Amino acid sequence: SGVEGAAFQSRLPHDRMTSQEAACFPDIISGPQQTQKVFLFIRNRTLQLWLDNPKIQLTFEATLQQLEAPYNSDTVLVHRVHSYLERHGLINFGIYKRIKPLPTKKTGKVIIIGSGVSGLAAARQLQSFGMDVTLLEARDRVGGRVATFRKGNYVADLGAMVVTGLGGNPMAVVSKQVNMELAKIKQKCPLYEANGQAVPKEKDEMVEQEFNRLLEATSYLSHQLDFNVLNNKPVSLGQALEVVIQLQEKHVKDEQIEHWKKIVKTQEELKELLNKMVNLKEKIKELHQQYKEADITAEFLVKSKHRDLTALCKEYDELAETQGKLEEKLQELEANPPSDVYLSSRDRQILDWHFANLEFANATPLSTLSLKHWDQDDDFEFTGSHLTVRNGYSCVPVALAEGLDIKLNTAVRQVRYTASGCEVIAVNTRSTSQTFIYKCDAVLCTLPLGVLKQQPPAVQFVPPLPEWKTSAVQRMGFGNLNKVVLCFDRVFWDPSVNLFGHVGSTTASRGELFLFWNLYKAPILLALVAGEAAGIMENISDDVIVGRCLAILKGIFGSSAVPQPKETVVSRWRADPWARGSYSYVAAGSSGNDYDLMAQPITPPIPRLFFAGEHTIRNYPATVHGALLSGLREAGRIADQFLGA
Ligand SMILES: [C]C1=C([C])[C]=C2C(=[C]1)N([C][C]([O])[C]([O])[C]([O])[C]OP([O])(=O)OP([O])(=O)O[C][C]1O[C](N3[C]=NC4=C3N=[C]N=C4[N])[C]([O])[C]1[O])C1=NC(=O)[N]C(=O)C1=N2[C]([C][C]=O)C1=C(O[C]C2=C(F)N=[C][C]=[C]2)C(F)=[C]C(F)=[C]1
Repeated sequence: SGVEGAAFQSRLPHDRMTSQEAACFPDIISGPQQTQKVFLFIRNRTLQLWLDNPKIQLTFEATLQQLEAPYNSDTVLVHRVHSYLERHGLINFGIYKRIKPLPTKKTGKVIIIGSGVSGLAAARQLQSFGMDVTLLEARDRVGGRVATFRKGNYVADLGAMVVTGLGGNPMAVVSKQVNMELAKIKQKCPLYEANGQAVPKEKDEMVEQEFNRLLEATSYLSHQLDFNVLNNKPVSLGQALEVVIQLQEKHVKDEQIEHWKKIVKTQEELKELLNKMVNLKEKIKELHQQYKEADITAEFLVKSKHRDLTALCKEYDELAETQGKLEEKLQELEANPPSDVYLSSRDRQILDWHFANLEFANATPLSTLSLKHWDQDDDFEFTGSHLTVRNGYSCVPVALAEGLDIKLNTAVRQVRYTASGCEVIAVNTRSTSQTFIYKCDAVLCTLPLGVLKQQPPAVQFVPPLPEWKTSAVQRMGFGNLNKVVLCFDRVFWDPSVNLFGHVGSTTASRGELFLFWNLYKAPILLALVAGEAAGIMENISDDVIVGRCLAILKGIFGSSAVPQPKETVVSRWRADPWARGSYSYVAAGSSGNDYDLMAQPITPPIPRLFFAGEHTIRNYPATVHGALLSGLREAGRIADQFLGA
């Protein structure tokens, strides 16, 4: 439905109030049910008005004007709802034409550290709320972990690049505002072994289904059997995976043993039976000779000896009858061995490709993920197909930058906060002699977790952060993932597939150049470096890593089909001092609760230091939309503090 759709698109239950809304509207929850239903219609319809046309600001007046009777009659309640939705960034977020021009007098000075998606989102909110906002950004560009390369006709994203489903996704609004060219991804993904041979369909499917089985089993171990702590250590996903593979191998070796035991027993029965038939032939040779050695006692001796001979012959025919039903049991046993091994060497390499794919998705070796909690955010996935940004994801943060006071090449080195306000100190990256001191009422830190983890610290906090916050920083995972961009003058791959796989030869190197994407109009290929390989590969020069790409591609399509690339680019997210990795993951011994701790502001009294970024939002970590939502959350929190809730 339409207004139900608006609630769903806002990640809200269309038919009940959230706890957050109960807090802000306690008179509604305690009042009659009828008024609660009126509240919900006001909320849903306001969201619908905004979502149907997010390119312009939705004002209170226009909300009142577009409500049908009787709802356009309860003006006070309508205003209460509009104000709440706006303050929480559920309407009038992103980039839109203002109806009310910006207030000329500001209220409060906010420094935003970082011009990534979270910092930009907060800046636009706070600027809309009438505050003085300045962004300090260490790079020479906006977007942070959204990073688009452009050269000639080539466009390619080195950081984020996928919009997951639009249903419920706030990026669906931003897409409409910015004109992102999104394109659905085709799901077919052929695999090629390290020799360039295609993985046959049956092997592709067999190994994939086993991957699904093993993984569901780790989840059963974790959430049914509570196998989460061992020898005082938290179990990792990698650890659980090794255990379930060990049990399959044990099972194969057992059925093999059971089968050899059946073989041996049948051989032993045949050995004995043949020995027994031997002795019955010997007995018949003896009677057949005493049958030729032969009166009334003789006429009766032949009758009796024929009776004896043909009875031993009937004994012998019944034993050769058992002899046949046994050596046919033997024949069919020798023809149906169970599997010699659980995974053939090739099967194992392909399976390591699926593990690598998972290390891509989580940006970290499987041996680091918390078994119990690595996918705690699964329940919040958006609906609809995933898409890629054909015109480059930088289109989003560049649009978010319009009108913001952004000082680029301004690297924060120290953050001071007291009960009287804050000071941020920064240097010019083109001249680290030049120093700047920014006083403000509040600091919003969107520094990546990797930068916060840096020892010795890149940015120093004064006073130092509390233990409950720093140990949360320490506990959380911060992964890595890299891309190689290959620009050619001709397309030699299958244009109708967006993905294809290179199966690495070893477990340790399973993440090396394992997945290739063709996602664009122009002849571009991205090859991913995941897992253990990601950090190690940063130490390889560009030309050499491209060469290894080219060798893989020449193996698959033929050496003469692969020309020299016209342009190449290589990400090194771990070595990037403004990233120090790609995005958080739930490390073994952490949990969603650490993401909640990260969002918590510090108070030295009133809060001064605030936190946003993908690492602060429990239900949507490690994503652009989660960063965005986190910026919206902190903008609401800061405005509630400094302008009143
Ligand atoms: C890195 C990365 C990559 C490579 C990729 C990706 C990613 C990443 N992701 C994530 C995102 O990006 C995040 O979440 C965001 O970004 C967040 O944000 P924030 O928070 O805001 O942060 P930043 O940006 O960084 O910002 C901050 C700032 O700050 C600054 N600084 C520093 N230092 C300093 C400063 N300033 C001053 N001072 C000082 N000292 C910096 O510089 C900055 O600026 C993502 N996401 C999403 O959503 N999407 C996507 O797409 C992504 N990605 C990925 C990963 C995983 O796997 C993903 C995916 O995949 C896709 C693909 C690719 F990528 N490639 C190829 C193919 C495909 C998917 F699918 C999904 C997802 F979810 C993810």
